[PDB]
Order: sequence, then C-alpha cells, then structure tokens
Amino acid sequence: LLTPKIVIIGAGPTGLGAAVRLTELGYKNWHLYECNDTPGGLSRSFLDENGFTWDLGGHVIFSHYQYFDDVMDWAVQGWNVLQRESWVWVRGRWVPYPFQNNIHRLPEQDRKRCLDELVRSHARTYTEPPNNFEESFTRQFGEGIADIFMRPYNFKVWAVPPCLMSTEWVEERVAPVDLERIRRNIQENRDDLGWGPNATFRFPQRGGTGIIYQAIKEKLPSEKLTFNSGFQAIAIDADAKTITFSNGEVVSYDYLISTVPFDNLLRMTKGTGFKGYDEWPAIADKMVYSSTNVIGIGVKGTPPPHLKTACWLYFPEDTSPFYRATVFSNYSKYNVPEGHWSLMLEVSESKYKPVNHSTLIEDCIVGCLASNLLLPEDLLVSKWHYRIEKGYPTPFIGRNNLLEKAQPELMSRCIYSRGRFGAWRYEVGNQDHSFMQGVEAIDHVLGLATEETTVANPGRVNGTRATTHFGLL
Ligand SMILES: Cc1cc2nc3c(=O)[nH]c(=O)nc-3n(C[C@H](O)[C@H](O)[C@H](O)COP(=O)(O)OP(=O)(O)OC[C@H]3O[C@@H](n4cnc5c(N)ncnc54)[C@H](O)[C@@H]3O)c2cc1C
Ligand SMILES: O=c1ccn([C@@H]2O[C@H](COP(=O)(O)OP(=O)(O)O)[C@@H](O)[C@H]2O)c(=O)[nH]1
Repeated sequence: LLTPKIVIIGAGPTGLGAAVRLTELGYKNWHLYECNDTPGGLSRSFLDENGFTWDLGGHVIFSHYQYFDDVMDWAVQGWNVLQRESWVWVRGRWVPYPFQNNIHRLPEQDRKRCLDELVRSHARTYTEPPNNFEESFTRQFGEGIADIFMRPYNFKVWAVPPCLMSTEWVEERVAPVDLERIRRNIQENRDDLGWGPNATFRFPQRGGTGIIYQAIKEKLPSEKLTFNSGFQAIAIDADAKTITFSNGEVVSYDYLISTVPFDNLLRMTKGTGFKGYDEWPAIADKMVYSSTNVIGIGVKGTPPPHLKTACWLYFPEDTSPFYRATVFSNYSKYNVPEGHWSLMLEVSESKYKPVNHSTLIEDCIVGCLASNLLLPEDLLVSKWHYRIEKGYPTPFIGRNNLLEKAQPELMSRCIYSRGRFGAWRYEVGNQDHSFMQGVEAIDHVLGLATEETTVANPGRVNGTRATTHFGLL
C-alpha cells in the first residue's frame, strides 16, 4: 500500500530487465504489459514448419555487464561460446573484419589505392572536426577505403546517407587504423584480427537468443504479466497517470517504464504543464530510423568449405540487396533439422531506400548466387521473410538535442522512456544495454541509484565492464 505502483510497457529485453530487477528485489507492486504473445521483442525467435529456428537477424550475446551475464546463466543452461569469424565480400575477395584494418586482402590495385589514399588523407589536416559521419570516415580512412567500403556499406545498412549521421556513436563500432601496422600487414600478409566487443560471443544451444526471454518470462510471477493483443498501449494521460489500451482497459501507474518507440510515446502522451509540449509532434517526426527486413533461407546439406566456420558476412557491393548474411546454423546445430544448414539475410529499408517486398525473397536468392553464398544446385527449404518497422534507431545529426528537449520532461512526470527505440540511442542499443537500461531505470525509480549510466553516458559503460552481481543466480 505504501510502495509506488510501477508499470512496464513492453516485454523486450529492456522491459524484462526492469521486471527482473524488481523480482530480484522482491518488489511486489508492479505489472508488465505486452501486446505480442511472445516475450523478447526484437530479440524473439521463431520455429518454422520444417524445424528451422529463426530470429530477427541472427542475434549473438556479448555482455558489457557482470549482472547481465549472471542473468544469462540463470535463465539458460547450455550455451555455446564462439570466436567471431566475420568477413567482408568485396572486390571478389573475403576480407577479414574490420575491412579498414585488413586492406592487404584486397586485390593489388585496390589495396594500393586504399593505402595511397590513406597516406594522402593522413597528409591533410583541418581547422574544425568533421560535421558528420561521412566527413569523419573520409578524413579518417581516406578516399580509397571510403569509396570501396565505408560509403556504400554504410548506406546499405543504415538506409540513410551517412552525411546525415552524427559521429559520436562510433566508439565500439568503427575501428581505427594505424598506417605503420597496415604497411607491415601488407609486407607480411598478416591479418589484423580480434577487434571489438563481439570478438567473442555466446549463443544458446536451443531456441536462439529468444529462448532467453521465454525462460525469463517463465521465472517471473505469472499474474504480474499480461501478454495480449488487447493490451497495446494507445494513450498515456500524464496528469491522470493512466494508460489506455486498445481493448479499452484503463490502468493507473505511479511510475511508467515505457519501452515503446520514443516517437510513438510522444504522439500518444497527453498532459498539462509539460515544457515544450506543443513541439512534441515535430520532434516525433524528426526521429530518424530504418526498417529491417529479415530473410531466412533453409538449405539442404552442409555449407561450402569457405563458410564452414563463418559467423556473419558483410556485403558493400550492389550485387546483393542484403547488407549482412549470417550462417545461423553455425551458431548451433539444433538451429536446423538434420542434414541442413541456414542463412539469415538482412535488408534495410527507408524513404531513402525503398524495398519491393513482392520480389524481396527472390532478389536475396539472386544476391546469394552472385555473392558466393549459394550455388545454382542448392536446394532451398523454409524460405521466410519478416519486416520490422523500427529496426535501427539512426544516430542522426541533432538526435541528442531532440531527446534532451523531451526526455527530462517525461522523467519529471514519472515516465521513463528506455530501450533501443525507447531511448533511441544506437550506441547502447544491444540486448545487454537494453536489459540494463531497464534494470537501471528501476534502481533510479526506487532511489537505489542516483544515475542511469547506460542511457545517459554510453562512453562509460562501453569502456569498462560493470562488476556487480545478480542475486538470483
Ligand atoms: C537486425 C537486428 C539485429 C540485432 N542483432 C543484435 C545482436 O547480435 N546482439 C544484441 O545484443 N542485440 C542485437 N539487436 C538489438 C536487440 O534487438 C535490442 O537490443 C533489443 O531487442 C531491444 O530491446 P527493447 O526491449 O528496448 O525493445 P524491443 O526489443 O523492440 O522490445 C519492445 C517491446 O515493446 C512492445 N511494445 C511496443 N509498443 C507497445 C505498445 N504500444 N503497447 C504494448 N507493448 C508494446 C513490443 O511488442 C516489444 O515486444 C539487433 C536488432 C536488430 C533489429
Ligand atoms: O568491416 C567493417 C564492418 C562494419 N563497420 C562499421 O561498424 C558499424 C556497425 O556494424 P555492425 O555489424 O558492428 O553493427 P550492427 O549493424 O550489427 O548494429 C557499421 O555501421 C559500419 O559502419 C566498419 O567500420 N568496418
């Protein structure tokens, strides 16, 4: 009776993060609402008619937090730990990831060009920092690496011209180069391997990453969770402190942990005394994102020799519509029926880059044949396609300024908008980040913590590993 009623909207990792922290604390006065039947949001998994396990782009787990690792161990027994083997298909070669560090694997002419332009851009200095991502990577890597990889690959994944993107999200995503190391790589044909936070990752033996959140759902108190299409939140009244759902039910909260898209939130949230309130519709309109198409191809037999131990593959060239392919069957044999393997292809989509959905599956197959993934004789089963409206929250120029206009106003009225699209911060938009934003929001609501470091300070969380444990393990 004395504790605040905490309501969580969304059973993705962020929402489930909040629910797990509350459960760990033995907190009783909360409830979680989800409009889908399945927990896990963008990290959910599917099982098809033919025994193929699929998900939304071949998710792998790589945690920045001891807490989240403990939760993984608690929720799921039976993990595979893999060494990342990732490649770029470009100029007819398999270039080890990251592209920019491994230009010695390009054909001679392209390698020379890449090296020469890197030397050239090193020779050019500038009074002001780059104003955008394209200016940044062009100055940093030179015109060779920009033209061959950065420019075409980035438009291909983001579906937004990179000159419209900010430059501060890149810390753990875009690897730097060192001219001396590259020259030596070229003399020795020495691959530069191991860079990045996912150089090692873990993957559940059965059920994909989505089994994590299905297991978590099972471990939480059933009467505190609602999974039902009628419980899609469609209006928030911040004065009354109520949520109205599509089925017409109205419920109260003292605190709201919202994980719905930030633009959706702004559009459906009413109240008085919000500073800047009448700007909210224009703010919502300015939030840039790409949609994501996932295509699953089930294949009879076993992968060809070059893909035997591959994880994921990058495709900058226009001979394929997908920016990435994942050999999902290499993450776990239980992902496919006996005697098969599988590819998962991702194709980005936006107003800048429209997609013809009626030909999408066939176009991907043509892409696979032209990109060394499939052969004409391959026998395909379980062709599958799924489209996600909000796939990547683009780190567009001005993003922070926009978030700063409204987020503090929402928080002052006990509304915490968190998660991949809840907070719209790509650089802390993976599963561990999201889950932890949920955990940290709960700590902040309950006064157990002064700050929410993940959502507020991406530099700090991605530079250190958080040490603190999860009690239930
Ligand atoms: C192609 C792709 C590949 C990815 N790969 C990786 C990876 O390899 N590793 C990794 O760690 N992360 C990966 N991610 C990121 C991962 O998907 C997210 O970090 C995570 O799913 C975000 O969780 P979230 O709960 O903040 O949002 P979501 O996961 O989208 O969860 C939000 C939930 O809210 C619900 N909801 C929305 N609106 C309402 C409403 N109005 N009413 C009621 N419920 C609502 C939704 O149904 C959903 O279930 C990938 C993402 C994509 C798109
Ligand atoms: O060889 C590479 C591959 C990717 N990237 C950059 O790293 C970013 C993140 O890509 P990744 O596959 O790591 O993240 P994801 O798309 O899965 O979120 C991309 O946008 C690229 O700009 C890069 O610099 N070199």
